[PDB]
Amino acid sequence: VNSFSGYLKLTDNVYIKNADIVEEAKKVKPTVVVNAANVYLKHGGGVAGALNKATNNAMQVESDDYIATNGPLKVGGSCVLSGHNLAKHCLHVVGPNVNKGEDIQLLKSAYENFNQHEVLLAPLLSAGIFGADPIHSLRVCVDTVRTNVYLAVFDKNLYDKLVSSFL
Ligand SMILES: Cc1c[nH]c2ncnc(NCC(C)(C)O)c12
Ligand SMILES: [Cl-]
Repeated sequence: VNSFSGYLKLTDNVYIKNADIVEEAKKVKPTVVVNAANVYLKHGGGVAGALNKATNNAMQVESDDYIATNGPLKVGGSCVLSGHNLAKHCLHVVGPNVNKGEDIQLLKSAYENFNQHEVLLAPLLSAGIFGADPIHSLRVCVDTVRTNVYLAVFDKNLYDKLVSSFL
């Protein structure tokens, strides 16, 4: 039993909710919140820009030190950093950004990072400003993640289509 509330159940392990991941994070304080990161950990917009704003830019400061030490992530890769005031940890996961021409096949690799954590709060990878079809992202999530994932979908209109079309 966990404190995630109001979710619709999709499969043995995936739950979905029309919700602002920022507001969900502050309420639940999950062990892991997933960020929709880029390889440079430049949290400018989309989910990343909003999460970073909620940390008063502490996420960006920590991220800049991470990159200065380690260099960029791989598309499909991840790193674990602090969750600041939002969660214990933030798993920064880089899905492909279609508006950069990145290969969509890497979306499965991106979701595989979730399997290293028993429970996560997350957005749909490569959705929003990364330019992938969220219906496809949800399908890859369900077919790749085996740990318990609670998906927050910000757009209510998008949320209803994912459910009604869900196979
Ligand atoms: C931008 C944002 C802020 N808080 C969020 N919580 C969940 N999903 C999000 N992004 C979804 C999409 C499809 C617009 O990228 C967000
Ligand atoms: Cl977005």
